[PDB]
Amino acid sequence: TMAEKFRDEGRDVLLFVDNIYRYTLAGTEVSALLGRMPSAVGYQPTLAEEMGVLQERITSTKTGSITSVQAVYVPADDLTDPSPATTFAHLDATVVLSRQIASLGIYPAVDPLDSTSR
Amino acid sequence: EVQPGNVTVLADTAIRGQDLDEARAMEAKRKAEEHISSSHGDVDYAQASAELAKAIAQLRVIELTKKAM
Repeated sequence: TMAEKFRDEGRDVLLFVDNIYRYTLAGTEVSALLGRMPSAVGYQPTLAEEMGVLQERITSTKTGSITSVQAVYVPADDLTDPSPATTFAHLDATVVLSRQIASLGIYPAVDPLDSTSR
Repeated sequence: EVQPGNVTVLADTAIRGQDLDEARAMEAKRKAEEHISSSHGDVDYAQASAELAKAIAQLRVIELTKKAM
């Protein structure tokens, strides 16, 4: 919301989100208590909609632009877990870090065979 | 060579002359020049190597066990 305001004021903004995975982990923690049948790996049934309804409003527009960098934790280093898998579609440039490189002392540990950009 | 106490015959394996060794030398000049290479006769190593190449193909083990390398 604070970002959208500066955007609509005509300005251009930088939005850094430190870990967007926690936004869906907090949804998963609460889902079962809200009485909703679990889904693929225990995730809330509304995972993709909860994630889209946020990431669709963090965008640039004709009246201003938001430039955003988002860290995305992948659990158990499984790049196919539903939460990263459903997040991949919402980003223009995706940089994929890996433990097998960081264990070589090669920092930054970007994996050049998985990073891409529109 | 019959030395004082020991006579030794240094036989050779094949007939030798000049009409022949020159034929062999021309053939070798010819093989190198034509870029002709023959196969070895090791029908065992060939089968071993082929089974080893086929077993190791598309194995992708290192992408799967996270060996850092």
